[PDB]
Amino acid sequence: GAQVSTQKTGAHESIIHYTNINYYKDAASNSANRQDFTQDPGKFTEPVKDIMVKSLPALN
Amino acid sequence: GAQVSTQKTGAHESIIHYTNINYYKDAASNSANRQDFTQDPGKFTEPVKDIMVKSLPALN
Amino acid sequence: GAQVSTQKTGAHESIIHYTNINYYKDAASNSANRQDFTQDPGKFTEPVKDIMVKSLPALN
Amino acid sequence: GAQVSTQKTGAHESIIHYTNINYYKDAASNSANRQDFTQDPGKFTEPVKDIMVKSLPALN
Amino acid sequence: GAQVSTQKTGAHESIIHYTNINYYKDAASNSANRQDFTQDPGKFTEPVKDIMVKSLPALN
Amino acid sequence: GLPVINTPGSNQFLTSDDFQSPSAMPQFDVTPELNIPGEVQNLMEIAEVDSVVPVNNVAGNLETMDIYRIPVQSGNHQSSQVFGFQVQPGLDGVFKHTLLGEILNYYAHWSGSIKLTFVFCGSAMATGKFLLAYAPPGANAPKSRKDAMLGTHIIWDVGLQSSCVLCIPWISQTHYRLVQQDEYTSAGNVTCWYQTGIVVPAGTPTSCSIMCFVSACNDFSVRLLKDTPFIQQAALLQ
Amino acid sequence: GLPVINTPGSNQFLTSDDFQSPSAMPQFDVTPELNIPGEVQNLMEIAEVDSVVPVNNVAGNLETMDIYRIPVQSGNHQSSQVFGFQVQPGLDGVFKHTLLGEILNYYAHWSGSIKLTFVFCGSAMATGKFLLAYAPPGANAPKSRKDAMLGTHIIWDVGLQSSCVLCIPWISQTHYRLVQQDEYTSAGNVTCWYQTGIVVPAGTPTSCSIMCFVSACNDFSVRLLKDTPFIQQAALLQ
Amino acid sequence: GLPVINTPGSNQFLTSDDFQSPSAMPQFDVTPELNIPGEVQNLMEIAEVDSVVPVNNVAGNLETMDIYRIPVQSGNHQSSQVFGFQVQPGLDGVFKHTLLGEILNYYAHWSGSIKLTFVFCGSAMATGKFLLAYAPPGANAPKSRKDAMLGTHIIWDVGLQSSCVLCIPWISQTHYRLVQQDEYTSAGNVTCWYQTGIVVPAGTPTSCSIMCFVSACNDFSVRLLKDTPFIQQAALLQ
Amino acid sequence: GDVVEAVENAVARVADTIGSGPSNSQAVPALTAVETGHTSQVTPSDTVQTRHVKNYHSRSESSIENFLSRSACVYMGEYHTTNSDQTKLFASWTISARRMVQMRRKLEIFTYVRFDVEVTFVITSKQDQGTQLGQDMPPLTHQIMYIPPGGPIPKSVTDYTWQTSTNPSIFWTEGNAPPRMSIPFISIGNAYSNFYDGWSHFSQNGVYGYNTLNHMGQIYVRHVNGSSPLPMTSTVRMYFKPKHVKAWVPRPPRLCQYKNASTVNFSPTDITDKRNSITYIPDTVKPDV
Amino acid sequence: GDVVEAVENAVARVADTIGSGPSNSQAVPALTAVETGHTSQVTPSDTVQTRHVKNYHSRSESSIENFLSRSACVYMGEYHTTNSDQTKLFASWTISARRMVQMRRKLEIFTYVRFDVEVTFVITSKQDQGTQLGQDMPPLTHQIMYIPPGGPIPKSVTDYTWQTSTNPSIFWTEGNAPPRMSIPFISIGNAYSNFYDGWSHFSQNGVYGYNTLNHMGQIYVRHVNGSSPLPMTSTVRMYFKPKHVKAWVPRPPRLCQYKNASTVNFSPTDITDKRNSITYIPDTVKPDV
Repeated sequence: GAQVSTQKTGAHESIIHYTNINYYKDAASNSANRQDFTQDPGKFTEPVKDIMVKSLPALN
Repeated sequence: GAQVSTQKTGAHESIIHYTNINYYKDAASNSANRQDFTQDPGKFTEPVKDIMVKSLPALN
Repeated sequence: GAQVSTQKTGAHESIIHYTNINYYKDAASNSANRQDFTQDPGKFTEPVKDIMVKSLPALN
Repeated sequence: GAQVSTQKTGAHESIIHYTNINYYKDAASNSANRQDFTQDPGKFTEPVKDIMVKSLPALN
Repeated sequence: GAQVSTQKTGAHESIIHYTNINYYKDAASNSANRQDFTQDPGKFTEPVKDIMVKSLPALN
Repeated sequence: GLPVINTPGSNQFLTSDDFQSPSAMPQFDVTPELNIPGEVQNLMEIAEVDSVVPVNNVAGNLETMDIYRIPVQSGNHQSSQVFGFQVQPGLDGVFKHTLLGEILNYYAHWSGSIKLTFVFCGSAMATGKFLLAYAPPGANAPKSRKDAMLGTHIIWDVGLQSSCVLCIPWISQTHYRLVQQDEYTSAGNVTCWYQTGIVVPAGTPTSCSIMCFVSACNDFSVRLLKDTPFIQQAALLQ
Repeated sequence: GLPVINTPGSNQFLTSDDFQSPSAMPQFDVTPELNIPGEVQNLMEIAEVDSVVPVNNVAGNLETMDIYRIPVQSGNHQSSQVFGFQVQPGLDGVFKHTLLGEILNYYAHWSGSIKLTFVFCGSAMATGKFLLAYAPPGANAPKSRKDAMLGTHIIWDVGLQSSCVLCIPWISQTHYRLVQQDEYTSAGNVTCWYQTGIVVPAGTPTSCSIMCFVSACNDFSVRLLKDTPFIQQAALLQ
Repeated sequence: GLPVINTPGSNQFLTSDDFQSPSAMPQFDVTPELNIPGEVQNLMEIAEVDSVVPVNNVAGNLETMDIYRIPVQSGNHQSSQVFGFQVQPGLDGVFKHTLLGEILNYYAHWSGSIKLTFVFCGSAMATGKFLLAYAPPGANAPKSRKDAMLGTHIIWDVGLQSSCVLCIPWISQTHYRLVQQDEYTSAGNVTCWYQTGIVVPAGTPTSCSIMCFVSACNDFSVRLLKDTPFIQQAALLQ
Repeated sequence: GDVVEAVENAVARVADTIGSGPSNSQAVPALTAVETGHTSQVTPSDTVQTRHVKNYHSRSESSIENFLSRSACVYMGEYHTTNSDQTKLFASWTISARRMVQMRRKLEIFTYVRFDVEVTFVITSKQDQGTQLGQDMPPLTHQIMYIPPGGPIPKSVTDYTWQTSTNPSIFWTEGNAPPRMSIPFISIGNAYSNFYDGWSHFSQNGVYGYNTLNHMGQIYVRHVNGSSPLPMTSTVRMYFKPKHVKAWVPRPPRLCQYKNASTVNFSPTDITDKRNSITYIPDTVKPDV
Repeated sequence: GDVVEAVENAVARVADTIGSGPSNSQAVPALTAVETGHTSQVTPSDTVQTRHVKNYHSRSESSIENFLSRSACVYMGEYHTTNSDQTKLFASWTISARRMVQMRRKLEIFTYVRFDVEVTFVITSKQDQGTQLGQDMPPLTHQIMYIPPGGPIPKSVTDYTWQTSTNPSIFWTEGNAPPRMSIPFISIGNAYSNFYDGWSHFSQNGVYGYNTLNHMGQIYVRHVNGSSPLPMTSTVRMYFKPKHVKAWVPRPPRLCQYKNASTVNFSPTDITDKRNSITYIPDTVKPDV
C-alpha cells in the first residue's frame, strides 16, 4: 500500500515523481518531511493587535 | 497477498501505516504481535461471585 | 503471477498464509511439496479380493 | 509489466509456470530463447522441385 | 507507480520492452535520456530569411 | 539481479528487533491449545491488584510479619502521628517490593492514580476515626494534623466496613514521573493522624493493628522497558 | 533468492541522505503534542523580522551601544555625508551579525529585495529632510549628494511618522548572489545625505541619533546549505 | 529478509552504465532554464553543415590559407587534371579535420551520401566548364578525362550560380564503412578535369581559385562511440 | 498537515514583483512607526517604478526540516582493546547535543524543539604505535549499549550488565556500513527545551539551566573480541540527524563562543567587525590603485 | 519533451533514397550560391538516377545525450597514509573539467551546456616501497568532502573541518564498489559556460576567460584510519558522466593541443596532414608494386 508524490524539479523548465513504501512499524523510522513548505511570518513580523494597513500613517 | 495496518503513533498530534508480507510456511516464523492490546483485570481484581457495587456498603 | 496458500498452523487454537513466486524455468528448481497429505493404507493393509466386512466371521 | 509463461515439465505426468521482468534497455541483455522449438527438415531432406510422393516409384 | 517503454531493437528484424521505477526524490538522480531522438539541422544548415527552394537558381 | 543498496544497520543484532525468520522445524504440529483459567494479558492487570504494603519497615522487622502492621492504640495520642511515607511507588522501601512496585521496576516511567486501602483489625467493640492525608509536593511533610488536613484527605470512621480507601489522584507538572524518582518528579507524601482517638470497652485489647494495601487505578500506565535492579548473579548454573 | 546488483554508493554514509531506519524503541508512546505559541517553519520567517544594524561599527564602538547610533546634527553640514555602506548582507561587518546576516551565513546563495528602515530619535521639536540613496554596482560610491540622487532614492521628511523605509530592489545580472560576495556578484551601496539640514528650536539638543533596521522582503530566498564561519571550538566538553 | 543472488557484474564500474544514484544535494532548486538560440541535439546537425576542405594540403601550405585553394587557369591545360582525392571522410588528410571529419573521428562506423560543393572565385568575366567525377572502388584512379567520365559525374558550367554540388551517393557492399577505412571498406575517389578550358577577356586575371566544401546528406549516420586520435596530453593541469 | 509523514506536495514560491508606475497621492507606505513593534511590509513596487517579474524562486532549503535534517557529529571518544586501566577499555558519555558547537548553535536558534532522531555511528580503529608491530587480529566487533536513566552501569568490559536483556544494544563488525537507528521523541515534556531560566530545587537553588532538564541516560561502547596481542585503539563518533521536526520561539543565533557544556556562559564579545569610518566604502572600479 | 526523464520513444530514422529517373528541364538543384551562407540540400536523387532504398539506419548514438553520457576521468591525485609533510596526508583540487583533455574537448564542442552529473570515484592504494615490508594494516576507509565556495578549508588530516556537519561527505572502505552520486545543475547562471570572451573586472582587466565564471568549490579527500606503520599511498580518480543534457551554439572541435587549464592558449598548428600533390591518389589494385 504505497504512495506516489512528485519530485523536486531539477535541470529543465510524468517521470517527475517517485514512489515510496514504509517498511517499519513506528513513525519514527520514516524518512524526513523535506517536502512540506508552509509559512507564517506574521507571528513575528507584525504581532500587533489593531491591523496596520501601512499605506496610511501608522499613528496620527 | 499482503496486509496493511497502522503504525504506532509518534512525535505529532495516511502515511501512518505499513505493509507486511509473510515469506515463510510456518506461523512460528512470523514477527511478534506487538499490536494486540486487550485487557481483563477482573479475573484478578474482583473474582467474587455476588457482584460488589461498591458505592453501597459491601457488607451489612 | 503468484500463489497464495495457507501456512501449517502453530502455537494457537487471515495472517495464517504465505505467498510464493517461482523464479526458475524448470520444475526441478521449485521447493518441496511439504503440504500434500494424501493416504491409501488399503494397498497394503487389506489387499484381498472379496471385501472383508470384519464384524462378521471372516471364514465360515 | 511482466510476462508469465510455462516451465519445461519435469519429474511427473498451475504451479508449472514462472514469471519474468526485463530490467535492461537493450534486447541483448535479455536471457536466451530456450523455449522456441520450430523445425523445417525439408530445406535439407527433400530440396527437390517436383514433389516426391514416395509410395510411388520415384522414377519410371 | 511505474513506467513501461520499449527497448532499442537488437539482433533480429512484446518482450521488447522494459519497466522502470524511480526511487529518488530528485530528478538529478534519474538515469540518462538515451531514448530522446529529435533533430533540427535548419538552425545551422539554412539560417537564411527568404526561403531557398534550390531546384531554382538561388540568385538571378 | 535486482539492484540493491545496503543501509546502515545491515547485519546488526538489535535485541528489540522484530523480523520474520526461517523455522528450523518445518511443518511441526504444535500441541492443541487448552483453555487454562487465569490468563494474563498486560502487566497492568497485576498492578491493579491489591498487595500488602510493608509500612512498618523499621530495622528489626525486615523479616517478621510486623513490617506489615501499623500500630494504633486507645488513650490520648493525638499529637503522635500514626505513620507517614513518601509517594515513590517504584523507589522507596515501603513500595518497591510491592506487586505494583515490582512491576514498576521493569520500566523507567509511570503515571496514574494510586489506591491505598486501609483495613482495621482490632476487635469489633473497638472504635475510632482517623485522618488520612496526601500532600502534593512543594513543602515539607505536615508536622501536625492542622497542617495535614489542608491537603487531600478522607476522615475514616471505623465501623462494620472494616476498610477505607484513600485514593491519590495524579497531580503532576509532567504527564509522567521517573520510577527511579528524583526531586524534579516528586509526588508528595501521605500521613495519618488520630482524628478522634481509639475508644474501647472493658475486656478488650487496648491496641491493634491497621494494615495498608496498594494498587493502581484505571488511569495508570508505564513506559520505557529496562531491567530490574532487584535480581542478579555472580555466575552461570544460575 | 531474488537476483540483485549493488550499485556504487552501497554502504556509504552520506550526511544528507534520507532513508528509513529501524527504531530502537518499538512502539514507544511519545508524549502528546502541546500547542506552544510562536511556531517557526522556515528560517526566512526570522530573516523577515527587523533587527538593528550596527552601522557605526567603528573602532572603539565594537562593545558599546554606539555602534547602533548614526550621529546627525543641527547647523550646516550638507557637504558632509551622513553614512554609507556596501550592500553585502552576509559579508560586510555592518550586516553579517544581523538577524538577516546570521541566517544568510548558513547558506551560500541569496536573492531578493531588502528593507532598510530608518528611525529618527531626536526630540519632537526637531526637524529635517534626508536623502537615502542606493546605487547599483558599476561605479564607485557617490561622493556628493549630486551623484547620489542619480540613483534609487527616497527623500525622508522627519515628522510624526518617526520611521522611513528605503527598499533596495533586486537588480542583478544573475538570479542569485554569493553570500560570500565577490565583485562578480556586487550589489552596490547605500549612502545618506542631508537634503535640507536639521533645524531645531531653542532649548532642545542640537544633535541626535538615527537608527537603522534591516529585514528581508517577500521575494527573498536562500540556497545551498553550508556551515557558519562564526562558531568554533578547540576541543570537546564544548 | 527477501532472498537474493548476486549476478556476475555486481560491484563493477562500467563507464557506459546507466543507473539511478542518490543525490548529494537533496531538494536543490536548480536555476530556471533560459531559451538560448542555437540548441544542438544530434552531432549530425553539425556534420550536415558545410565546412571548407583543405584540398591543397601539400607540403608548405599546411599553415597558410592556400591549402584551401584549388588553382585553375586560362589557356590549354586539358591533359592536366585539376585535382583528385580519396573518399575517406574520417581518415585522409583532406577530410579528417573537416567539420564532418572531426565528428566521424569520435565513432568507428559511418554510412551515407556526401555533398561536395565547389565554388568558383574568379572574376565575373571569367568563364568555363569542369567535369567533376566520382569513381566507386575496384579500379585505380582515372588517369584521363576519358576514364573519369565513365563514372558518376556532373559537368559544371561557371555562371551567375557560383557554386556546383557533386553528390557522392552511397554505393557499398556493406551498410557501413570503418571511419578508420581499410581496403575492404574502400569508397573510391573523385577527380576533376577541364571539360572545356577557362576563357577570359583582356584585363582580367588569367588564373583563379576554386574552393571545396563538404557536408553530410540526410541519409548519413554514425555508430560505435570511441575516443579521438586527435587530442592528447603528457600530464595533468592539462 | 501531519509532521510525521515522509511525503507532502506544494511549491514554496516567493512573491512576484508587481508592475508599478508613477504616483502622486496621500499614500505614504514608505513612512511607518517602528515603535509599534511591527516590521514594515513594503516591497520594491511601493517606492520605485518596477517592471513585472514572474518569480519562480522557492524557499525549500530554508524550511526547518531541511535546515536541521543533516547528520552532525555530536560526540567522539576512544577506548582500547587492551590496557592496564580497565577504564580505558570502554567509552561512555551522557547523551546531549551540547558538546560540539556546530549542531548546538543550529538547535539553539529555537527555544523548544520536538523531533525524532536518526543516530548513525562511525567507528574506526588504529593499531597503536610500538616496537613490535606484527600480529594477525581478526575483525573487531563492537557493542554500543544505551542505558536509560536508572539502569545498572557497566564497571568493566566484562560486567554482567552487557547482557542487555532489556537495554537496547547494537553489535557491529568493522568493514561494514556504519550502524544506524531511529529514536522517537523521547522527552518527559511536550518538547525538548534548549534553554531553561530555572532551577532544579524549589528553593531557587541547586543546578541552574539546561542541565536540570536533561537526563536522557548514557551510552557505553566496548570491543567484544576483547584482546589483541598488541595494543590497539578505537574511536567512536556519533551523529544526530533530527527528522520530523517542530520548533518554537526563535531567538538570536549565539554570538559569543561557548565556554562549556553545562552553561550558557560567555565572555564579552564584539557586536561585529570594525571598519574605518561610518562612510567608508572601498573603491573597486579603478584602473587598479 | 521534458529533458529530465529516464524514458521517451521514437526511432531516429535517416532518409529513404527516393527512386529517380532521367530529366531534361530548367531544374538546376546541383547549382546553388554558397555566398548566401546556406548549405545545399541536394541528395543523390537530384544528380544521378537512383533506385529506391528503404533505409532503417538511425542516429541514436549521435544524440547529444549519448555522446556525452559516459563517465570520463577528469582528475587524479595522491595522498599518503603517513608522512612528515602533513600536506601530503590529503588531496585537494578545484572542481573543473579542464584538466583532462578527452572530456574537455568533448564539452568544448558546445559553447553552453546544462546538465546533471553522475560522479563516480575510483580509489586505490599501494604499499610504498621500502626495506621492511611486513605489516598487517586493516582495511583503509577514506573520506571525500566537498567544500562549496566559502566554506572553511581543512588544514591537516585532523582539522575540525572534517566534521562535515553540513558539507556533503562520502565515507567509503576499500574492496567495495566505487562510490557514486548525482549532482544537480549547479550553476549561478542558466547554463554552464564553456567559453567567456570577457573579464572579471568592469574595467576590462583582471582575469580573462573561463576562470572568472568557474567557482564551484573544491574537493578534499583523506584517509580516516589515519596511520599505517609503514608508508602507503593512495590515488583518487574522479569521473564525470553528464546526464539530462542540453547544449547550445556548437563550435569547431579544438584543433591545436591544449597548453594549460586556465586558458584557451595554443601554439600555431597545421590545418591537416600533407600529401604529395593535389592529385595524389595512391594506387591500390595492382599485382602488388
